[PDB]
Amino acid sequence: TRAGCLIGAEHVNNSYECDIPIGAGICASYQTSQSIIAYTMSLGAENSVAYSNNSIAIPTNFTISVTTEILPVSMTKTSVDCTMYICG
Amino acid sequence: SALGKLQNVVNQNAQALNTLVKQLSSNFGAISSVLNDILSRLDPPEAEVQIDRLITGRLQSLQTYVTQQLIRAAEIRASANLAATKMSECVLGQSKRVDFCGKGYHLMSFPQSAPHGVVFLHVTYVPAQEKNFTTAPAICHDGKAHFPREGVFVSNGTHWFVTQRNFYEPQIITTDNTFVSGNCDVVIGIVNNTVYDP
Amino acid sequence: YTMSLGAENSVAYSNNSIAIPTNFTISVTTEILPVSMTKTSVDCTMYICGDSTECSNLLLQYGSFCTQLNRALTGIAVEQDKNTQEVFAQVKQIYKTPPIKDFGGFNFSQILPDPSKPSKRSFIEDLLFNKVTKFNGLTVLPPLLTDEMIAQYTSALLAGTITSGWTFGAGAALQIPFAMQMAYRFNGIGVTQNVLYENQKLIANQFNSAIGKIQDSLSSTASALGKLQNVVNQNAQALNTLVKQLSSNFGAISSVLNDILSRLDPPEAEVQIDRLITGRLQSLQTYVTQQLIRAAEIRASANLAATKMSECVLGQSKRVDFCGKGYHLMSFPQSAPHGVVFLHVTYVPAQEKNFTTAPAICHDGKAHFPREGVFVSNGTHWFVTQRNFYEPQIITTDNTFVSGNCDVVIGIVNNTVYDP
Amino acid sequence: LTGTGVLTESNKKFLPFQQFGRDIADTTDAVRDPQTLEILDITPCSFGGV
Ligand SMILES: *[C@@H]1O[C@H](CO)[C@@H](O[C@@H]2O[C@H](CO)[C@@H](O)[C@H](O)[C@H]2NC(C)=O)[C@H](O)[C@H]1NC(C)=O
Ligand SMILES: *[C@@H]1O[C@H](CO)[C@@H](O[C@@H]2O[C@H](CO)[C@@H](O)[C@H](O)[C@H]2NC(C)=O)[C@H](O)[C@H]1NC(C)=O
Ligand SMILES: *[C@@H]1O[C@H](CO)[C@@H](O[C@@H]2O[C@H](CO)[C@@H](O)[C@H](O)[C@H]2NC(C)=O)[C@H](O)[C@H]1NC(C)=O
Ligand SMILES: *[C@@H]1O[C@H](CO)[C@@H](O[C@@H]2O[C@H](CO)[C@@H](O)[C@H](O)[C@H]2NC(C)=O)[C@H](O)[C@H]1NC(C)=O
Ligand SMILES: *[C@@H]1O[C@H](CO)[C@@H](O[C@@H]2O[C@H](CO)[C@@H](O)[C@H](O)[C@H]2NC(C)=O)[C@H](O)[C@H]1NC(C)=O
Ligand SMILES: *[C@@H]1O[C@H](CO)[C@@H](O[C@@H]2O[C@H](CO)[C@@H](O)[C@H](O)[C@H]2NC(C)=O)[C@H](O)[C@H]1NC(C)=O
Ligand SMILES: *[C@@H]1O[C@H](CO)[C@@H](O[C@@H]2O[C@H](CO)[C@@H](O)[C@H](O)[C@H]2NC(C)=O)[C@H](O)[C@H]1NC(C)=O
Ligand SMILES: *[C@@H]1O[C@H](CO)[C@@H](O)[C@H](O)[C@H]1NC(C)=O
Ligand SMILES: *[C@@H]1O[C@H](CO)[C@@H](O)[C@H](O)[C@H]1NC(C)=O
Ligand SMILES: *[C@@H]1O[C@H](CO)[C@@H](O)[C@H](O)[C@H]1NC(C)=O
Ligand SMILES: *[C@@H]1O[C@H](CO)[C@@H](O)[C@H](O)[C@H]1NC(C)=O
Ligand SMILES: *[C@@H]1O[C@H](CO)[C@@H](O)[C@H](O)[C@H]1NC(C)=O
Ligand SMILES: *[C@@H]1O[C@H](CO)[C@@H](O)[C@H](O)[C@H]1NC(C)=O
Repeated sequence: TRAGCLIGAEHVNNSYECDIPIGAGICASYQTSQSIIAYTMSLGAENSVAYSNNSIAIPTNFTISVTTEILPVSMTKTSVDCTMYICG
Repeated sequence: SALGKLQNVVNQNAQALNTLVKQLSSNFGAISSVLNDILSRLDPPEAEVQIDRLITGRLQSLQTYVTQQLIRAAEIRASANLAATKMSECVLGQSKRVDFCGKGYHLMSFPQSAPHGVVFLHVTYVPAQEKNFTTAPAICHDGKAHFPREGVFVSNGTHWFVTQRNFYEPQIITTDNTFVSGNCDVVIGIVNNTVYDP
Repeated sequence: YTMSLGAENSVAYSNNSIAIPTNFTISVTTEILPVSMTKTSVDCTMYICGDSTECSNLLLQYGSFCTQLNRALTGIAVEQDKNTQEVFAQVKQIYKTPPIKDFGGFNFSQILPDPSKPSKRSFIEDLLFNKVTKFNGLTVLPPLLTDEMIAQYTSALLAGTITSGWTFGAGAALQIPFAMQMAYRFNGIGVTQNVLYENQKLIANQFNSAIGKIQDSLSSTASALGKLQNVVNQNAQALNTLVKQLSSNFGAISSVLNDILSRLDPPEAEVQIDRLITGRLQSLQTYVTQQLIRAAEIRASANLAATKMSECVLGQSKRVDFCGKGYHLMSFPQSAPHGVVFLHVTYVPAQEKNFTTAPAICHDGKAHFPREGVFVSNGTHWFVTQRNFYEPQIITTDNTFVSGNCDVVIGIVNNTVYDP
Repeated sequence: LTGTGVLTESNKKFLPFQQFGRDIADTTDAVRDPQTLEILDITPCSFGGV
C-alpha cells in the first residue's frame, strides 16, 4: 500500500463501498472460504444524465419519508475536590 | 448502533474519570504511593522530601484532566448551540435551507428526548416517478411572446400545456397562465402555438 | 497617518423620490477556507527515551502519561477524515456531463475536468495546486481520500449542478436546459424571467469575461491563498519547535542520553535522567494541547464549509452576504490543498435613475395599490414597474388591486386607471 | 560516540578539517573514521507501527 505493506489480506480487482479504511484510498472487508480482502474503495455508482437543450423531466408522483437526527446536548455534571484528592 | 453519538460522550467521560482514579497508584519517584505508608516510616525532614514528588505528580494529573474537560465542554457547547438552532427553525417553523432539516423538501419535525441529548424526526417530501417531455421557453402567438407566470411549458408530443414545476398537472394554455412581453423575434427557442382566449 | 474609514457619501433622500436601476452586472467572487490539516502521530517512548531500556525502566513510575497522548492524537487523526468526508461526500451517485456542451452560450471549459491531463483536474484547480507550496518517533499518516477522489467528487458536483439544477440534492437528478434553470434563478430573486431571455447573449458574455478574469486574478498574485498557507506554516513551525526541544539540558550535564548513560555510574544516572524526562514530558504536553486547540478550530471551519456547500451549491440561498456581495445566483466548488474554493456568481445592480413615486392612486374615490412593484413617474405620466429593474407598464386593473377609499392614505395622487 | 544505525558510504562533502556532521537536533548524521580517512554516513534503523 501507499501507507505501508499489508500481510494477511488478498488483493481484489473489484471495488465496493468499503468498511474498514486503511489509507490512500484503500480499504479492507470480510467476505467469502471466508477471508479478508483489500480493494480500492468505490466512491459511488456511475451515472450519466441525458441532457439536451429541449428536454425536461417532471415528476408525476411523490413519497413521504421520516428521517432521524440524533445529537447530544449535555454531559455529566462532575465536580472534583482538590485538597481531598491530593492530600486526603 | 444508531445512538453511537450519545454513547461516545459517556464512554469518554467514564474513561477520563477512570484514568484520573488510576493515577493514584503511581510512585512518581518516591518509595511508596501511599501517604500513610510514608508517614508511618520516615521522619518529617525526609517525609517532606518524599511527599513533594507525589504532590507534583497528582497536581499535574489534575491539571491535565481539567484541561481536557474544558476542551470537551467547549465542543459540547457548540453541539448544543446547533441543536438549539435546529429546534428553533425546523420545529417552530418551516425551513427553506437545503439539507438542514433532512434530505428533500422539509415539511415538519417532532422532538424526542434522549439521555443527555435530543432526537428529531424530520418529515420530508420526495418526488418519485419522472417522465421525459419537450419544453420551450416561450410561445409566439401574434408576434407577441407569451411567458408562463408560475409554471413551465411542456408537450407530450402533439399538444402544449403549462404545468407546475414540481408535480405533473397539465393545463390548457390561456391568457390567465401567461403574460405578454415584447415581440417573438428575440427569444432563442420560441415555439409557434395558439393561446386560447376565454 | 490616521486611517480613513471610506469615501464620504450623502444620499438624496426625500419623501417622494426613488432610484431604480436600469441595468445589471454579473460578477464572480472567490471564497477560500480550510477544511482539514495534516494527520501527525508521535510515539512517546521513542521520543523521550530513545531505544534505551535503562530510561524505559523509568518513565513507568509516571503511570499513563504515554497512552493519553496517543489517544488524543488518534482522535484528531480520525476526526480529520470525518471532516473531509462530510465536506465533500454530499452526492450519492457520480454524474458526468454529456460530450456535447450546448449550454446556451455559457462556457464552463475552464472549470470542467480536462481529460488530456493524466490527473482529471481542471485548469483553475491546477493553478490552485501550483500556488500552494522526522526520525525521532514523529510520523505523518496519509489521508484516506486521495486527491483524485476529491477531484471526482467536485466533478460530479459540477456536472449535477450544470445538468440538473438543484433537483439532484432532493431526489434524483432531473435534466433541464441551462437557460430555463437560469430563468428560474432570476425568478428566485424577484426579477421577471423575460429579462434573461431578452438579454441572454449579454449575460453569457459577462459571465465568460468574469470567469476569464478569475484566471488573471489567481495566476498572477499569490497572496490570495494565505488563509490556506498559514495552516501549513503553523503546523510546520509547531513540529520544528518540538524537534528543537531535544537539544536542551534542562539542568542535566548533557542533552543527549547516550553520553549520560556511557559516562555516569548506574546509581546516580537517574538524577540527570529524571530531569531530562520531566523536560521532555512538559514539551510533549504543551504540543499536544496546542494541537488539540487548533484541531478544535479547524472542526468549526469544516462545519462552516459543509453548511455553505449544502446551502449554496445544492440550491439558491436567500441569506444576505452568505454567498458573496449581491444577490446570489449559483456557485461552483473547486478543490485545493487542505481546503475548498467557491466561485460565487452574483447579480449586481447597475446604472440607476431618479423618479417620483406615490403610495397609491385615486381613480373614482377608490385607492389602487400595486400587486407587485412600485408606482413611478417620469414627469408627465405614471407607470408601474418591478422594484429591481426599470420596465414601465401602463397602469390597469390587472396590475393593481382596490382597497378602501382616498381619505385615509397619506400621499395618494390622482390619475386614471385603464380598463382593458 | 555510541549509537546504532547503518554505515552507508556517502560523499557528503570534502570535510577538509571537520569530523562530525550534525542536523536540526543533536544528531550526528555523518562521521569521519578514526582509523582511515573516509566520510561515513549514519542512518537509523527502521521504525514504524503495527
Ligand atoms: C403514487 O405512488 C404511490 C406509492 O408510492 C402509489 O400508491 C400505491 O399504489 C399501488 C397500486 O398498484 C397500491 O398497490 C399500493 O398499495 C399503493 N400504496 C399506498 C401506500 O397507498 C400510487 O398509486 C401512485 N400514484 C400514481 C398515480 O401512480
Ligand atoms: C397529448 O395530450 C392531448 C390532450 O389530452 C391528447 O389529445 C387527446 O387524446 C385522446 C386520446 O385518448 C383523445 O381521446 C382526445 O380527444 C384528445 N384531445 C384532443 C383535444 O385532441 C394527445 O393524444 C396526447 N398525445 C399523446 C402522444 O399522448
Ligand atoms: C411561426 O410562424 C411564422 C408565421 O406566422 C413563421 O414565419 C415565417 O417564416 C418563413 C421562413 O423564413 C417565412 O418565409 C415567412 O414569410 C414567415 N411568415 C411571416 C408571417 O413572417 C415562423 O417561421 C414560424 N416558426 C416556426 C418555428 O415554425
Ligand atoms: C448594460 O451594461 C452593459 C455593460 O455594462 C452594456 O453592454 C455594453 O454595450 C456597449 C454599447 O455601447 C458595448 O460597446 C459593450 O461591448 C457592451 N458590453 C458588453 C459586456 O456586452 C449594455 O448596453 C447596458 N444596457 C443598456 C440598455 O444600455
Ligand atoms: C471557452 O473558453 C476557452 C478558453 O477561453 C475557449 O478555447 C479557446 O478557443 C480559441 C478559439 O476561439 C483558441 O484560440 C484557444 O486556444 C482556446 N483556448 C483553450 C485554453 O483551449 C473555448 O473555445 C470556449 N468555448 C467556446 C464554446 O467557444
Ligand atoms: C414620459 O413618458 C411618456 C410615455 O412614454 C412620454 O410620452 C411619450 O413621449 C414620446 C417622446 O419621447 C412620444 O413619442 C410619445 O408619443 C409620448 N406618448 C404619449 C402617449 O403621448 C413622455 O414624453 C415622457 N416624458 C419625458 C419628460 O420624457
Ligand atoms: C384629486 O381629485 C379629487 C377629485 O377629483 C380632488 O378632490 C377635490 O377636493 C377639493 C377640496 O375639498 C374639493 O373642493 C373638490 O370639489 C374635489 N374635487 C371634486 C371633483 O369633487 C382632489 O383635490 C385631487 N387631488 C389632487 C392632488 O389633485
Ligand atoms: C487484476 O487485474 C490486473 C490486470 O488489469 C492483473 O494484472 C492482476 O493480476 C489482477 N489481480 C488479481 C488479484 O488477479
Ligand atoms: C428519458 O430519456 C433518456 C434518454 O433519452 C432515458 O435515458 C431515460 O430513461 C428517459 N426517462 C424515462 C422516465 O423514460
Ligand atoms: C438544440 O440543439 C440542436 C442541436 O442538436 C439544434 O438543432 C436546435 O436548434 C437547438 N434548439 C434550441 C432551442 O437551442
Ligand atoms: C439622482 O439625483 C441625485 C440628487 O438629486 C443625483 O446626485 C444623482 O446623480 C441623480 N442620478 C442620475 C442618474 O442623474
Ligand atoms: C413631502 O415633503 C415636503 C417638504 O419638502 C412637504 O412640503 C410635502 O408636503 C411632503 N409630502 C408628503 C406627501 O409627505
Ligand atoms: C594505524 O592506522 C594507519 C591508517 O592507515 C595505518 O596506515 C597504520 O599502519 C596503522 N598502524 C598500526 C600500528 O596499526
